[PDB]
Amino acid sequence: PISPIETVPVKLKPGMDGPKVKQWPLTEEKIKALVEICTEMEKEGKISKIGPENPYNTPVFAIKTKWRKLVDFRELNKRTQDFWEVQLGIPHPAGLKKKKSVTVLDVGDAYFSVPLDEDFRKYTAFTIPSINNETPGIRYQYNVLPQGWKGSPAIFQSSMTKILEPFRKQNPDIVIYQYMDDLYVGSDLEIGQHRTKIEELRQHLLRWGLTTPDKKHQKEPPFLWMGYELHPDKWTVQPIVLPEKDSWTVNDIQKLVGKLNWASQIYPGIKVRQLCKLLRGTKALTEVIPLTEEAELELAENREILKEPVHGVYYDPSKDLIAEIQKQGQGQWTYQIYQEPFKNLKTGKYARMRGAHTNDVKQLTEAVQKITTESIVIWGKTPKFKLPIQKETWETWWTEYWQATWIPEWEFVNTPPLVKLWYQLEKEPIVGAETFYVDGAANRETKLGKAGYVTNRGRQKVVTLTDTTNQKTELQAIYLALQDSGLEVNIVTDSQYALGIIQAQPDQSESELVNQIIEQLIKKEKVYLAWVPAHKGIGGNEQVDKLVSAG
Amino acid sequence: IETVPVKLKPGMDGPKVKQWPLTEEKIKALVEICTEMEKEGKISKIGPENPYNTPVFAIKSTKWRKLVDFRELNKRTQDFWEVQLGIPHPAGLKKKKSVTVLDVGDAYFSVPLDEDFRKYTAFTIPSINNETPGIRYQYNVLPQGWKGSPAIFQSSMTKILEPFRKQNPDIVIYQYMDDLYVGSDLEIGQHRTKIEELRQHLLRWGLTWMGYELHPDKWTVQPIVLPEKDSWTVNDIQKLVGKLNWASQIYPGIKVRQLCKLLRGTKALTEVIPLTEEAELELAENREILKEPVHGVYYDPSKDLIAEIQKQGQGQWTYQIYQEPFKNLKTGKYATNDVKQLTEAVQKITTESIVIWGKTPKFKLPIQKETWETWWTEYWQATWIPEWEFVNTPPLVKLWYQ
Ligand SMILES: N#Cc1cc(Cl)cc(Oc2c(Br)ccc(Cc3n[nH]c4nnccc34)c2F)c1
Repeated sequence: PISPIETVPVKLKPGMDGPKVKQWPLTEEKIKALVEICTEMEKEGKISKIGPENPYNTPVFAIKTKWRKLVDFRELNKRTQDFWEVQLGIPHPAGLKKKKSVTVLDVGDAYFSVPLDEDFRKYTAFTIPSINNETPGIRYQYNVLPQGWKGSPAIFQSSMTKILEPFRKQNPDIVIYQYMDDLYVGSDLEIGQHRTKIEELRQHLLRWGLTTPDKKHQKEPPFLWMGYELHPDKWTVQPIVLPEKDSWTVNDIQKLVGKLNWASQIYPGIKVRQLCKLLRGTKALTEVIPLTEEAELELAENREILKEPVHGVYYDPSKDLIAEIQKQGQGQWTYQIYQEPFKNLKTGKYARMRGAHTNDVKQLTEAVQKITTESIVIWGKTPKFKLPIQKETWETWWTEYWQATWIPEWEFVNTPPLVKLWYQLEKEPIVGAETFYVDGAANRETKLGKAGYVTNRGRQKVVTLTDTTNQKTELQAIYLALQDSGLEVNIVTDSQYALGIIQAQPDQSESELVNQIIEQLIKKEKVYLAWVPAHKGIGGNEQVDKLVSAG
Repeated sequence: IETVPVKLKPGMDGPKVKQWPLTEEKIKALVEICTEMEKEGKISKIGPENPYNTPVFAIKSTKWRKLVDFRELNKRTQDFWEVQLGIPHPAGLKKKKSVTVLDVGDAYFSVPLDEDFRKYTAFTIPSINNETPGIRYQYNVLPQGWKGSPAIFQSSMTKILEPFRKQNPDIVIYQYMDDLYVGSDLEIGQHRTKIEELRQHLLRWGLTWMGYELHPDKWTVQPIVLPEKDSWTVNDIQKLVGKLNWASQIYPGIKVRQLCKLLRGTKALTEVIPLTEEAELELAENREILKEPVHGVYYDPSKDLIAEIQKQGQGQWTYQIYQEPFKNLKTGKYATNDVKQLTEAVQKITTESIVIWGKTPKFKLPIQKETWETWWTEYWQATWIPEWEFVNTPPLVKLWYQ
């Protein structure tokens, strides 16, 4: 059928005329196949023969023992208006409410069962050429949504929405998920009440030009859908096999990481860090990469996690979501969401770096934010968090940090490793502590550098660096002062950059230097750090600047 | 009442902005509201042949309210509402004893929108777990939050306020977006009596972090403040020289020569050090300068205002407004969680900016983008939304503003 639903009015882009692309002469077999395909479509209303006046054209091709007609709408697609996006996202199984009964209906010949705007049809002209293009071709235009045309997915979707609208109003507690050509229908009715409700949906649909499978042809649970398996009271990902290989190519590791990432939605504790490090990053597709011992270790832990099947549960909207997070080594976080303790709706991981330098409190906060968003998307509400950080540690951090930082309702859970701050900077100068005035200067052309200090105890020192930056020497200067220092020390720098880094209490860095500084800061008992304006002739700063600039 | 033709520039296309995820209770609030508006003819369902989108939110009392974020449409339509139909901003409003803000956005819903412009007002109510495609609508009438609405309605607003202005020639009334700003020098009881009077006028045409009234004649600069100390350590003078070095960039006449002389060469930070007569004069003459506004900085109407905010701890926030960096037009401060406090400060600073300049600043916000974007509508009460971006506060600038 072709739906009686009214059409969507459709334009070309403001300054553009329709396509006039020249039909290449075609093999005899292809011409014959097309004539046969088009004759049958013509008799169903899909296409219509058109006059000679129509100036537009789009190339047709035929490929194979059935022949298929391919229309190349590349040019028309460039010329047709933009449409609104089909979807903001895709359903997640963890967001599904368990139903007593659920049916899958796929619409048959979806696009060809929906009419095209009459004012737009002319732009869809194509020509079956005559043998050796000696005589005028047979000319057609579409009356329905063509396959491969930019507007077809959106216009179809909105046709189904309109059509479904009345049926939803009369049956407000039947769940209908729309996804491409598919309709997924769920109720809490007894088998027979549902079967009957489905029949009147099917009939309502058939009245609007849309055919659907019979009860004899309908799929049975479990549904294999979009890489998931959807059972009556659980869901999981479709089976994952991790290849065993002597030699791993770049291609093989990428596919592995993709699979692991997919599995991470329900299998807890999946890790991918050491395998991703192998992919940085110059290497050919079929080039073999030897597995480091760390990648090997990580692969083996993943295999244990995947050895036995794990399932997820469905959503019950009359209970809170609870989200728990664990630190799984450095940079890596893992989480689980459940409503009843340890029946997970879903699982996931977070293992990112916002910035070159960070700490665990900042990473945990970021992980909470990611999870919070994900939850709003899947369930329309925020979970309650259970976090491996003491309330006191968190209070101490957020009250003193310069960013606004907030996390919604949470409780401490003693699941080590616990998140903590590994050092703390003094709020005041330390009495009876040596003050180091530090400085760094690097020549812009030679990229040579000098890092040093002068102190109130009379000490002095300067070291020499090669291919540094001014940034690097200011850090190098601070590391010197920490190295040559007692357990208590005051440090005066004129680098805002270094002060910024250290004040945020990093415990992790992309920088080797910064990680060396962090080692030292942890060992110290007290550190006070102060900043002064450079070149303003401030005692101490003036002096280190001297020995440091010499070069 | 027939429509004013609206235009974009020849070569700007309408907004195509993503809808942020919404919670179930707000989604439900929005479909109650939008079901009503459609019944009333204010909006209509649209089809996929409209490629535009503007984000929508639900805000608050206990009454839910629709807030459409027309920030992109406003930018893309600035020639219309600013140069073609601009509402002149009065310089006297900031001089008044009391300014009251009244919501008048209900006025627009009675005035039909140019049918060729309607498509650019498209918005989407999203669905939980992407169950349904979710509900697309466009406006048939002047929408709230679009700056073209007051622009178009000012002719009718002028009729409405005409007797009241005539009868009260020393009260200033300014329309910014969906609100009227009403200033007088009257005593506060008489002021509130005149507000009630104005409400009655508006009522005959179908109508209606801050406090009850604003009090802008009492608005001040937060002076960069130098401590007075019993005793000065080296650290202390360093901190002082830092503050003064940075203030010397803003204020003509700042000096530090004398104070730097104190810091000889490689002392302990804790070491107390005597305060000289020249150092003390310089210090005292700096204080006088910092009491006054910045000499040389003026509002340029052809430039964007920017606002910077620092988290100062203990529920305290500081802020600066300027057009050229660190050339402050205004500075101030605001005082249960960080995001809530921050949103309150943004709304306070925006309101001040509307009253003083007739425009909003672009904010530099010391917060993670995703956190702000998750949480802000949870506390937002205004009917406009300023432009913002997300920033790391330099740790020193916080120090210099207290
Ligand atoms: N294929 C498929 C498919 C995909 C989706 Cl996203 C949903 C779907 O239908 C369901 C609906 Br509608 C609503 C709930 C569930 C989960 C479920 N509840 N009871 C079931 N019995 N059998 C299978 C799945 C379910 C569904 F699978 C089927």
